[PDB]
Amino acid sequence: EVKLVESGGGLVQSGGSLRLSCATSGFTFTDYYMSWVRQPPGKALEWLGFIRNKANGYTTEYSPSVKGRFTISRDNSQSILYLQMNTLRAEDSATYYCARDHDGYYERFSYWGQGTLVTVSAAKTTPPSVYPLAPGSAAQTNSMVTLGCLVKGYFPEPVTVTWNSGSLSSGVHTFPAVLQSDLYTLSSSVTVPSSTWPSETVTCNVAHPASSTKVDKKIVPR
Amino acid sequence: DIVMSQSPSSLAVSAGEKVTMSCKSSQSLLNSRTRKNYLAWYQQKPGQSPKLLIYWASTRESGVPDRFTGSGSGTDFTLTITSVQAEDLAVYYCKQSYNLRTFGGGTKLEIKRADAAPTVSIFPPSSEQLTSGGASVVCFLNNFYPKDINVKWKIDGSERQNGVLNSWTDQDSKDSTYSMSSTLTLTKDEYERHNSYTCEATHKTSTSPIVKSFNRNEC
Ligand SMILES: [Mg+2]
Ligand SMILES: [Mg+2]
Ligand SMILES: [Zn+2]
Repeated sequence: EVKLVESGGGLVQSGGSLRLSCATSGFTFTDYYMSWVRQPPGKALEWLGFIRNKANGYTTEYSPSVKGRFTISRDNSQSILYLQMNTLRAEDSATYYCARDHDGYYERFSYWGQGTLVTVSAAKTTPPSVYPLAPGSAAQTNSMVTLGCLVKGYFPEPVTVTWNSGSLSSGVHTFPAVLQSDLYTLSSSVTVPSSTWPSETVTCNVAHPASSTKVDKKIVPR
Repeated sequence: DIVMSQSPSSLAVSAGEKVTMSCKSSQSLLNSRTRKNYLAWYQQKPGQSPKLLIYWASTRESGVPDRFTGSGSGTDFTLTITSVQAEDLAVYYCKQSYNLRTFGGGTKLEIKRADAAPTVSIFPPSSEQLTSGGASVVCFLNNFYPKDINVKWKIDGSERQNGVLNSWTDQDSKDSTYSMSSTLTLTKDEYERHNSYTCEATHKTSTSPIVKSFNRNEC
């Protein structure tokens, strides 16, 4: 109900400039402080700064590591939060989260967006090739079958994988991308009942925000 | 600025056991006026966004299990999980709210469990990938424990290590196992010059490798 959605993440070169957004709803925006927090892959959370509420003049505070480099502003009519990043560097590559914050004086509930991923490098944006993984012509093994999808050769991260638009979640393993040169490759497996496949449709849906691409690949027996 | 130190770096227990983890600030987070310690604890399950569990050091946010309790006052704080459940696999972070905000380095909580053999399955290159001049043979190693495991590819009986990409998943939140993915990549011509393809998995659970394979001309 209370939703925080970040966008604007993606690829950018060193020295470059990027602006992130965080659209909201479900609560009266003007009454809350808003925070930005980031997290480099496999590292610790890191507070970047916040923007105060109306009753406190929408003023700002930042952490040293972003001093005079990052700027926080807010569109009070649109209920959107922004984070202006300038003169970017490798260490800035991370997932960026916005969060509803406050004077810790009011009895509140916390909310965070899913975050947007910023990658800093000079590599090029590349859409993935999505391939279906069906069992060999060989014989099966039990009343359950494992199917899969090889999401190969894209840049940068991330890529989101679902099966049958998310209706097939239980029994799904999506493996972390592996970097080989300037390209990422990942896979995802789903195990379902033999009575389900090929009897019914099983499709992996892959999305690549950086390239604005979406691929839906049906797994059909060889 | 306030520095937040967390200990230990990681914990590990079987489902049902109890764990505690430390968080210390470079200064007191006790507000003399509100009589509240501005210390909060967060939980971050893999692939997820941080979730507030406790604030003011002792208060549990509505919806949070009683098994999560926070204590401490001044500079030394503790997060206790009474009876660790498998879904608790996560990195826990404390955060001070006294002056501005700052996070600790986090404490990772892993789950110990009984040994489990991997379920292995191999997939030949798809017809689609082949037309693009490439050829990936994929091997999934699902639901095993512990995380230690070796994968050896063989092509026509001979071992191979050139174009192998491996990837391990985080621990599973339901059953506390691990899964892995191995991908042997070749060009279309190589893949078609050979005939037997094998994926071998060696795991503590057996001295005999779990073997999966296929012949390019099977029927
Ligand atoms: Mg911090
Ligand atoms: Mg699982
Ligand atoms: Zn050869």
